[PDB]
Formats: sequence, C-alpha cells, structure tokens
Amino acid sequence: GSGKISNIVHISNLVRPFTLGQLKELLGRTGTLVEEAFWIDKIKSHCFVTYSTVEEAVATRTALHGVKWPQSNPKFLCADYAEQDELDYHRGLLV
Amino acid sequence: GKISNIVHISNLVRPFTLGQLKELLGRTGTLVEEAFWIDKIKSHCFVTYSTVEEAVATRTALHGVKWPQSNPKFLCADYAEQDELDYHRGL
Repeated sequence: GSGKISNIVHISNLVRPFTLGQLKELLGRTGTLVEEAFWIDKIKSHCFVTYSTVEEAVATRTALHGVKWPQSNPKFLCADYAEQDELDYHRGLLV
Repeated sequence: GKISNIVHISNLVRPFTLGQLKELLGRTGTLVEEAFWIDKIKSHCFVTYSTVEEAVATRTALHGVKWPQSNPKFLCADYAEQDELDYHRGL
C-alpha cells in the first residue's frame, strides 16, 4: 500500500456526523496543517490535508489509514498521498 | 477521486494468485492486460480498463469489499491518473 509520498494526505471513508473542529483536532495530532490549502467536500466524505512537512504527512497517513473515526463510523478510513494536481482539480483550479 | 480508466486497489493481503485477482477484476470489464501493474509483494495494484465506464463499475463494486475472504482488511479502491501508474512502473 504505497502511493507516491507527498505532503498531502487524502482521507476517504469519512461519515457524518462530525464537526470540522473535531476533524482538525485529529489531524493536528501528527503535524501542522497548512490551513490555506485544506479541502473537504460539502458532504464531508473525503478531504485533502496539506502538512507543513512531508514527514508530518507520512506520520499522519501512517496513523490514520485503517482506523475507525469517528468512533461510531462503520467504515475504516482510507488514507493515501495525493499530488497537487489532484487537490487543485477538486479546488476547481485545474480541469 | 477524479474519474479515470485506471482503478488503484490497496489493502490486498496474501494468499491469492494473479489468476484469482484477475478473475475478480474481469467481473466488471475488460482489462488492458499490458497496463496492469501490481507490486512484487502483492499489496496494491493499478488496473486499466478498456473504458472509463468499466473502471467506474469496478471501483464501485470493489471499494469496501473484503477480498479474498481471508483478508482481515477491506479494500480501498479509487481512481488514478496515468502518471501515478507510470511512477510505479518506473516511468
């Protein structure tokens, strides 16, 4: 299970309910988020989390892939690395 | 998440043959055989389909499935761009 390493972690299988503050608290345990790059979809099913270093992104992917969050989520999270092109497609910056 | 003709499947765990994995993958479309890539240790794979619609049928079918039956994990299936595949292939 090896996506190309980068400073962006793509987390899937998120299920409501949860607040953005709760998600951001989980994410900050393993590094420092770049707030200005952060992205989540309207329905809170997946997000792209840019970290201050690549090493923080690797710590976070490692910690979060295959965990259950929130506690009552029926799914386990899928966490992998993402390229800027993928993030920017979702931000509406690239076709 | 960007829709493509390449499905990336992770959380594979042995034992399984390539025959069994390919049979599974073929349930939902035609593979471009020469494009298929798996790691030497059989933990994740990129699967090119002959059309985009076949890749989407596959992603939908396999994301979150436990395969093989013995796998302690559930599969993660998502789309990939050609240059992700090319990175793993060498280029």
